[PDB]
Amino acid sequence: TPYDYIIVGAGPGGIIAADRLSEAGKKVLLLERGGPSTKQTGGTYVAPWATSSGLTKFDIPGLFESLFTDSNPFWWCKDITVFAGCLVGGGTSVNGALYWYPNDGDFSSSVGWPSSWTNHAPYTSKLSSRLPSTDHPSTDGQRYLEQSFNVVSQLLKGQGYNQATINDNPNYKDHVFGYSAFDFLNGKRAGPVATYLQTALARPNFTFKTNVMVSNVVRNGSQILGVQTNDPTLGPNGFIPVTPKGRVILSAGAFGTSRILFQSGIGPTDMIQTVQSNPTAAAALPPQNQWINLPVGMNAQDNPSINLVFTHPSIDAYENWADVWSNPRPADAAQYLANQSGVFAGASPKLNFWRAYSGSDGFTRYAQGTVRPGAASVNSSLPYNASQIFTITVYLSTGIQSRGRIGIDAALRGTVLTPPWLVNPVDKTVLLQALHDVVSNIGSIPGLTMITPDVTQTLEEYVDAYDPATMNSNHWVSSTTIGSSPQSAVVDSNVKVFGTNNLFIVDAGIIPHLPTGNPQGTLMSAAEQAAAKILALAGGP
Ligand SMILES: Cc1cc2c(nc3c(=O)[nH]c(=O)nc-3n2C[C@H](O)[C@H](O)[C@H](O)COP(=O)(O)OP(=O)(O)OC[C@H]2O[C@@H](n3cnc4c(N)ncnc43)[C@H](O)[C@@H]2O)c(O)c1C
Ligand SMILES: O=C1N[C@H](CO)[C@@H](O[C@@H]2O[C@H](CO)[C@@H](O)[C@H](O)[C@H]2O)[C@H](O)[C@H]1O
Ligand SMILES: *[C@@H]1O[C@H](CO)[C@@H](O)[C@H](O)[C@H]1NC(C)=O
Ligand SMILES: *[C@@H]1O[C@H](CO)[C@@H](O)[C@H](O)[C@H]1NC(C)=O
Ligand SMILES: *[C@@H]1O[C@H](CO)[C@@H](O)[C@H](O)[C@H]1NC(C)=O
Repeated sequence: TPYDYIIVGAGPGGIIAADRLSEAGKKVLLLERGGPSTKQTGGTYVAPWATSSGLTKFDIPGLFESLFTDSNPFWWCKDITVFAGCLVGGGTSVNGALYWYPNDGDFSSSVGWPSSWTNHAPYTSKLSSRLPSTDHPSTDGQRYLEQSFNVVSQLLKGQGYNQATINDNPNYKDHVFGYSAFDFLNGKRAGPVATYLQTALARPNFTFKTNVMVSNVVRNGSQILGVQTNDPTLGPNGFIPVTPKGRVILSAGAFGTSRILFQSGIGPTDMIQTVQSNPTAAAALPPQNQWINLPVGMNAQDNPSINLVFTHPSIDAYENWADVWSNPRPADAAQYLANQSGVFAGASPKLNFWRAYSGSDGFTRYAQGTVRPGAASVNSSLPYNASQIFTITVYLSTGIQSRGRIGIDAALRGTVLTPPWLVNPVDKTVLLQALHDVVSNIGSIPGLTMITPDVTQTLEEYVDAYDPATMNSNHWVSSTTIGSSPQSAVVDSNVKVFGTNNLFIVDAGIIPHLPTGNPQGTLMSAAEQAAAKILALAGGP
């Protein structure tokens, strides 16, 4: 059975592409290597307390932190060394869900977008019609567990910040703070799974298959003939063809897509040779003379981040989220079960803030804070009251110059070959300035104490002793960046892979630089735009 589009990976990129292309009347197959996530996808991983609702760990926002503390987390991709979601929805089924509409600079030709992409408004608007921002996700309109917001707002107001409803004016971020915004609906996780996927699934020309892994595309030189999967019931020895004018879209995530390309003889020679080292994978490669040399996995960017941990007597650390699955506070559980209001209708973040920093190298960089009750890690030589802890996670985003590298190892695992954090010295300088500014007026808030790093350790000492791996912000972008030439990019303005007739990419890898805030809003706007460019590209099905 041939398809006009075969879309690999049911993450945000893939699902949006699948919806839009299927909406246009094209015969579309979406493939996903993992299984069900939320209730409506057939998921059954439900907390004891939540049983009657059928709402799973992925459905309930307040269960977010428990995605990291489960004894048996089947949702993480098992062959990637850093967090990636491998289930229906990808990262959007397991993420914090912080949702910021992209601003103009996020789509600027100055950060590497082609000119033809800079007018993101029509696409961003269109995104907002499917996934409206909310900073009060509880179905009663009220906000809950806000003590950390209240504390840090006072800190920030002393630093000259102003509060805003963040998504009302995306272009205005400097010295702004506000309640955390999410793409939730009816007090539950929503995202593309609850929207774009549902309108797709209603169409006779859309087919969705889960538990199917794509190893590689099959190609005759520049012409992609289809995909190779591990499911022999879908075609000869698992091969699924495209129609004659058909196209393959890769949306398997920064590590997923890069791996599929390497396994298809597309990417840096060192990576393809790594594939060739596995005799089985070697047999599926094109001959070496047809290998396409592109910077796949190069230019990898992720936010540097540093966690700062504090106590304040007004804080409610919510048992450090340790009990939300097996033994939640009865009133909170009851309230959520009844109508999906209360604590459980939001994830852990409560406050977000941003600040612009001039760069000695000419690049203006943005710092971002994400404030939540509780803390993953505490290193204090002094006693502290664990019921009073909260975290300020400080990131750099817009403007940073650091780049790393992702790829595969000899076992064909997606891995960080070169850590992308603080490669550029001016990025580190600005990060330390950003940290110093956050805590500059800590003494002006009575009872506010920084417990990691404690009083014995300076911010400079802390950053230098910090495990780089722990700086991972799960915001991988640019590993198959959009651009103008195969000398520095992997896809062109129509998100087509250089050197191919009909291979495309719609996932975070195409984004040329981190956006100002957490990236899923930027990605989803980009996916809308990508789908339009693909439909408008002549010679398609
Ligand atoms: C991992 C993670 C990510 C977070 C998180 N938090 C936020 C947040 O709060 N807000 C935000 O903006 N971004 C957040 N991010 C980032 C955001 O979720 C990601 O940037 C975003 O989901 C990336 O979308 P992509 O389309 O590039 O890729 P995904 O990994 O989401 O999806 C790929 C999918 O394809 C699949 N797939 C992969 N390889 C495949 C193969 N070979 N065959 C078939 N399917 C495959 C997957 O199983 C998966 O479903 C976070 O808490 C975690 C733990
Ligand atoms: O965009 C994001 N948003 C979410 C929400 O801010 C972050 O969640 C954090 O993710 C960390 C893991 O990366 C956890 O250890 C930590 O407890 C958790 O709060 C996540 O790291 C980040 O990628
Ligand atoms: C590759 O495709 C070209 C052009 O369609 C064709 O001439 C050739 O026979 C194909 N090669 C193989 C091995 O099928
Ligand atoms: C810990 O902090 C909480 C909230 O401030 C307070 O209720 C509790 O009594 C504190 N415990 C101790 C040891 O004082
Ligand atoms: C943990 O804190 C101690 C002081 O309490 C400090 O000397 C040590 O370096 C810290 N560890 C790290 C890795 O930052």
